[PDB]
Amino acid sequence: MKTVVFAYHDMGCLGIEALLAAGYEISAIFTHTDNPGEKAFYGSVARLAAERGIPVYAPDNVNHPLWVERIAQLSPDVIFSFYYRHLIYDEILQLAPAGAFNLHGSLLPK
Amino acid sequence: MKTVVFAYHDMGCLGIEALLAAGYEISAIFTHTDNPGEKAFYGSVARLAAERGIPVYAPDNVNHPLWVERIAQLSPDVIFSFYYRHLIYDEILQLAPAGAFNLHGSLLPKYRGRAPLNWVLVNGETETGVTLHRMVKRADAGAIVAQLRIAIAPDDIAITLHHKLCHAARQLLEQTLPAIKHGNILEIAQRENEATCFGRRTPDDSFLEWHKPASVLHNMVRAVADPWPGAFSYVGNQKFTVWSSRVHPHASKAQPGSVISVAPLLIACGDGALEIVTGQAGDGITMQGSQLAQTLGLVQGSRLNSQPACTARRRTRVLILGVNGFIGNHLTERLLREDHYEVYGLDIGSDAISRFLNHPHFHFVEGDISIHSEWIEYHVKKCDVVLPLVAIATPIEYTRNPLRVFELDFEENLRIIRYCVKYRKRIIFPSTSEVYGMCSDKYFDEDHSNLIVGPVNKPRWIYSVSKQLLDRVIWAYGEKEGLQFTLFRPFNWMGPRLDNLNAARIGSSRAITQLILNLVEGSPIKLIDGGKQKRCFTDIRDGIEALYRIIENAGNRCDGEIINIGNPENEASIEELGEMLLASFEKHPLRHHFPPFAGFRVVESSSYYGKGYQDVEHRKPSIRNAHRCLDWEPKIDMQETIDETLDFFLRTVDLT
Repeated sequence: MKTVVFAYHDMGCLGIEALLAAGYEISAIFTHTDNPGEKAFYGSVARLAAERGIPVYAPDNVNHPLWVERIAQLSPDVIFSFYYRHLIYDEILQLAPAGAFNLHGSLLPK
Repeated sequence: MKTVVFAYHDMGCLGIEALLAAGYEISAIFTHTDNPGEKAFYGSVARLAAERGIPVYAPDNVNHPLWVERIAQLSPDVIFSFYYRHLIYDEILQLAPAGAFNLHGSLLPKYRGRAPLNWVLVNGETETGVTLHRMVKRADAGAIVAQLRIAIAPDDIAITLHHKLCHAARQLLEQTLPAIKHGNILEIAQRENEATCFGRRTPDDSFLEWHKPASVLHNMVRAVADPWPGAFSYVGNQKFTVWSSRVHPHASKAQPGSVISVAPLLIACGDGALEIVTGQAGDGITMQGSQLAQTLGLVQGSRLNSQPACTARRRTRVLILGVNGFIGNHLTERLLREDHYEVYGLDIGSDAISRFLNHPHFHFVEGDISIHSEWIEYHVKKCDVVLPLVAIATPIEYTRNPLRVFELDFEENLRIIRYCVKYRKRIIFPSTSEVYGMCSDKYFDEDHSNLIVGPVNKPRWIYSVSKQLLDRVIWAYGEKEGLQFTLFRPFNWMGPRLDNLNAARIGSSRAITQLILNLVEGSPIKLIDGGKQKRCFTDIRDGIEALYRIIENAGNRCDGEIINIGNPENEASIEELGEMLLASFEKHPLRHHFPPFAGFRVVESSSYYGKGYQDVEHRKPSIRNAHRCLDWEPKIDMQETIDETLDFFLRTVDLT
């Protein structure tokens, strides 16, 4: 179905591939800005999105109101986030009718 | 089998793994320091060595005598070179009784040199492989021990072909290492007839010429794909990179350069049409082809320039701060007549450049470097390259007035150098062969040989030290302010235009001029210090062709380097006198000139004159310009040099 996926790292590509095999209509992907160099030990979801032809977007600052209205007009039904380092507040939380899920890799709340 | 390994990259890692699997007792591995900015898609040889416990080092220059001594103390048996980015000379290769074997990534002798993978992808080959070969002085010219071949599919990209080359290398090494260990070595001679040597490649080659075939452009894109820098294309004044494309049917009814569709993005070519599947613009992320087209803004009909027009290179400007002299008036010949080049000159006369004064692109201004500092300062800001060929080399000025070898040689050149760091220009500073002084090292190396001078009380060493500290200031400026420079050392550049000075004044820069003087006024051949010393000269044409492509920086190969432009060969002690009569066999006059008698002064005792003259003509290394950059081997001969200098000198004298 119509889904918006915030993707990064290797598991982002893994989830994109899994949903594409499943048959999820990925509306758009929001991707982190590439640092000049920290360590190139992982693939980029942007490469996979470009190869598959499905659109990918990389806003410099996700807090800009215009991008918020763009996300609103895209009308995502379900949002899947895989290690998104940008800041999401309650302003965005009320424009997602079904909510979003974040993947944390430790024994919560520790 | 105590072996020495020069390894780097995935090939180096797999070579170390295979050597340890076979059972070689590796003494030590030499690797390179981590690249400042790149992609870490390959294994580390240093880490592998640390885990295996074999000592590892990363010398800046492994050809230094100290490192050769260390390797010799390591007692080598065989040397293995697995993807070493530097070059190793016979100094090290002779310490291995079994020899040195290099692992190249091409089907030798095809595709010699550097980056075989990218090059074979550019030309779209479908069958390459890895090859182990012996190491001789000519790089990549050793007998093929083993040679595997693998095929290239059209879907193969840089990383996939890299993996295939690595796997082929492993398979080749598994069936070859025991053979070398037990002494079974097969020698298949390289055919020079089918040898093509492709040099180093730079991102500048990644430009996508739209007039080229679509298939060729596709090979260009796939050659430098991820994780290489990538294709290079321009829309207006905006750079964008093609990461993935495919060829379309040649059938079209549109003009070359017209985009036919943006969704999906598809550009046209001379024959065929490239379709950009995946691309990236400037410094960002890779978007869809349609997304890339929308972001760039080009639509159906818009044409893109294959290269940003920099006004046809605008005729790179050369500011020579001495032209009427010897090197200046020959370099001016080289870059005025041949090639386009715009040259500005400044000397105290126009005697030697009278044939260029009315040339379209030669701007001569008379003046001195002491009174016309404003002119120089203005013309370092306008020009592109600077060559300060002002010389004070006369020993008379060394001995009589050493306060002029400083206020004009050191202080003025220092001012000129600081004009090139203030305006961010490129300076090609002429160093001298006198910086070595009385060094005794056989070959006067640029980066290994030491510089020896006499004590302070001798005022004749102030020129060697003044011009030696100027090279240490240019080097310091090129590391803290990124000054782009090159230091060339001409040893014995001689040719027709050298000097007259009314019989060389008192004898300053005598060399051959006094001998030519003897051959006219019936004078005997004097033998100073017995004539035992040998001298090695260099044709001015050789030096000029070597100095021409110092200005013509090919791929910015040797910037911030030192190049000794001389002939280590072409020695002449008695053969100097040999070709005097026989070389002069094409004389048209055949009249008078009174052939001088061969004067003989074999008396060795010259203690009244005093020891300490020091042979002015000593060997050059000619190694940083012979192959490493400038690809310059002194070809000429010993014959035409004299056979033309003597003729020109005789023609210039009216005599009767």
